[PDB]
Amino acid sequence: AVSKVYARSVYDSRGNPTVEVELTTEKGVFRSIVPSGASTGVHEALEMRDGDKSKWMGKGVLHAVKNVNDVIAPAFVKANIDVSDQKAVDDFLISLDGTANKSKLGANAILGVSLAASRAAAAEKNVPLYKHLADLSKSKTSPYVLPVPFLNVLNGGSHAGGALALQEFMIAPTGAKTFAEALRIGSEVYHNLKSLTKKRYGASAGNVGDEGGVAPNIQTAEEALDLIVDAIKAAGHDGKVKIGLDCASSEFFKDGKYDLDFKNPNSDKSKWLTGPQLADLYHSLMKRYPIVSIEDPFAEDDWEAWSHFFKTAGIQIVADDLTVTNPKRIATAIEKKAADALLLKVNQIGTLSESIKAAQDSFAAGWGVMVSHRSGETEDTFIADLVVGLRTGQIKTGAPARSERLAKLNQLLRIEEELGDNAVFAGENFHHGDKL
Amino acid sequence: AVSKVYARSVYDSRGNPTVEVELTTEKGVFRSIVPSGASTGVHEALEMRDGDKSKWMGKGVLHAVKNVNDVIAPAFVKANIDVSDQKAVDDFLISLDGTANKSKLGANAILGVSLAASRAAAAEKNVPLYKHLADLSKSKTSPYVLPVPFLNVLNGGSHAGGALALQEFMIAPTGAKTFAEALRIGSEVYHNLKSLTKKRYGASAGNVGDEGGVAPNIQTAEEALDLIVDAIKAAGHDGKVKIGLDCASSEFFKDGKYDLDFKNPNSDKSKWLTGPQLADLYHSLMKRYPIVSIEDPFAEDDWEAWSHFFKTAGIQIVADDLTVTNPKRIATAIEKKAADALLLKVNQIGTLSESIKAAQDSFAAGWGVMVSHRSGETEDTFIADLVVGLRTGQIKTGAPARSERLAKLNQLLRIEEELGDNAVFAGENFHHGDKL
Ligand SMILES: [Mn+2]
Ligand SMILES: [Mn+2]
Ligand SMILES: [Mn+2]
Ligand SMILES: [Mn+2]
Repeated sequence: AVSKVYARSVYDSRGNPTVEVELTTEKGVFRSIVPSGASTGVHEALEMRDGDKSKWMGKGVLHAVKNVNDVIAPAFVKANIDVSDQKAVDDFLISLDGTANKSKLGANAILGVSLAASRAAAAEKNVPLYKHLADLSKSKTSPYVLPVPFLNVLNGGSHAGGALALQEFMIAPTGAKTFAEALRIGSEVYHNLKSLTKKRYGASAGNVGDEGGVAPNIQTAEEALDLIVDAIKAAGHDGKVKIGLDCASSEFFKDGKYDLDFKNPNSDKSKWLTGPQLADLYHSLMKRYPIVSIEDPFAEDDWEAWSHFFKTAGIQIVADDLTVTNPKRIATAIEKKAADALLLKVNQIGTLSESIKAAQDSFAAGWGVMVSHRSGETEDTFIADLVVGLRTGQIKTGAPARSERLAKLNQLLRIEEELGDNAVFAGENFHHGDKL
Repeated sequence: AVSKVYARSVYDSRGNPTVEVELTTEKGVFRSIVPSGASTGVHEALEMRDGDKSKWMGKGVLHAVKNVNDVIAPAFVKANIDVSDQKAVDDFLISLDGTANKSKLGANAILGVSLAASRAAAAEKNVPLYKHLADLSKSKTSPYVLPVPFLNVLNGGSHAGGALALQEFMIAPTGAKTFAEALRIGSEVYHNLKSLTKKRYGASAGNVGDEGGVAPNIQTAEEALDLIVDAIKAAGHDGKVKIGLDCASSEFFKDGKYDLDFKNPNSDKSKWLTGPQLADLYHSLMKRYPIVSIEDPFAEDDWEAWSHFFKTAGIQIVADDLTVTNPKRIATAIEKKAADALLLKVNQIGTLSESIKAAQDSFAAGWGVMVSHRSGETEDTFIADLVVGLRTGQIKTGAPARSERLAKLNQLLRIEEELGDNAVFAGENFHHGDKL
């Protein structure tokens, strides 16, 4: 029986405020901290920030904390909602807000109460959290699937200062036989990556971006993929570790063309490339490197380049800014056959039922779901139980560095050991880990 | 009644393995993750690592996890120790090890069980953790003291690539009236610091070191302190925020001289300085900047430079590598009047009673105690309850970035709000927050 929903302001991996909600019931206090940070797409639940420039640079969430305390709680206490019924909870929160992108109370005020309730529901059913989330989404639980972690090792977009235009370079130990082995293989690769990084670029290049990867002054994509294969080669794991790229292409789409060299801004124009010319640079890279996932190859509204590259891509194609975890953008994405995996960011839709709901429609269309983090994360490991309950087989939770990252890798370590014989590692079936 | 002490290997802020111990009692499972990373001094409890170069670069702690599971637990279960009696616990762990620097079972195997037991003791007494730790050390609890956080904002030692030889540049909002205000003031300063950092040095300079600060290619100390006062000036908080330096001078002591320019290594020698010449460069800096704490001004065994600078320093002088949280090095440090504050790192002595014990002898000599983090931290917030139970008034827990950092700032937010009127903020009495 919820007796108190309360909220406070706390900080995120970037020293920026975020909302922390603790919900009380006859079994204790359950908490949740809302992730934050953006690259962000236009059709997503909206986050409420103070805007006062003389306090936290205008990013406090004091308001968002007021909506929780002042609006949601007294209302939520009086409803007498069964937290076990997550839809009841979320429908209640949506009802109270009444906008389509949650701009009334704020997607941060809403999410925090929506996730705290799922923890409380599990406390109460007496099953570990990943087990409830498995109940809520109706996933096989025979056995559970531990995911391949796509680890960010190197960054290059608006996030690094050389000419490199692709944003994230990720490694995936799909070759491993257990989660624990994938994580170990993954950090030996990373650690080597840093050493080579500091010899070649200088000690300055060893510093890390927000997600834990390094951001050396690299000039070409090839130049970056080569540093990662040397890093995989030196760690002694050639053939067991794969790559994944997040090109964040919306970033360099201009005039119907893609500028592989922005950051100028003496923008050479004639080297700019059409969907199809870029489609030829990705096939190049695909043949020379062990690339198995490409996230956002084309821009958020460039549907025909998506549909035309996917007809022959033969690899996993992820949509992040093209679908903004919006079930209405997912569905077009699906009728146009524009990709085959969705990046799910629960705070992009703002509620747990709506999240679980998107993965489900992505699954029924033959798609995969890479559960993912945000730029500004917290010590909350909610997404570890979530890639385990949805049984997706793959998770992007940063590099094996900065603990807002490792707080989730560590939780997958504990779940794996906990499940004993009841867990299989996705491995190479990362794509459809749900169908295993 | 402890019924099971068990351990597993988990990862640390740096992607390097560390020991996680969970202890069971009639009230649940209590856990602790051991911090790690070094700069490290010679007379301290020793950490046990595998040494196998084909696994985690030779840094696993599989062994350390075996000593816990295989040696400590079956022994610890059979003893039937009252966890409320922390000395009984720790004396038991010391007894089982029998070396002076814990090299028998490993200071990581020992610490993790020693801290998990204090959580369990508090569960059982039914008081929040900081309240127990206050019981164990006998500190006034009328009211409690929230600490001034020394935040790392800029790094320059073996940790950055320019000529700068001092290691840590820290800001301290002592001017604030609450903890929450100090943390906010602290992140607005930091965030400005990053902006100026990226204009002046390039986007590459915005990447962060291990503790969350930035490491720009800076050349002089002055050059660095000026960037921090411009950062304090722009954030709108001149006069409320102070500085602190960690010179890690052991790093550049060579032939009885200090090389302010190592990193050469065409080491100009003649510019090298004696204790007293360096004592004159710190007084310089002290008059031009709002410096209020200097950590390790001279090297770990250079006692006469310490004693001679402290007779006229007039600011807080912290010993980290000179005392290695060793009560026997503290005491000499005290008879020689070499400093006045101790950096306490619980894993440097390896047990909670021995830690609490060192702060106590530092306190009785008129000293202050800056409770501190390690280079490789985890999502464990144990040190937040500890600066609150010892009532020291000051804590070094990294910059307001990377959540292994913010996991502890966030916990001080929650304790502060929890204590209501029962907490005062150290502010400007950070030095002797214990005597307030
Ligand atoms: Mn983001
Ligand atoms: Mn993306
Ligand atoms: Mn260290
Ligand atoms: Mn130091």
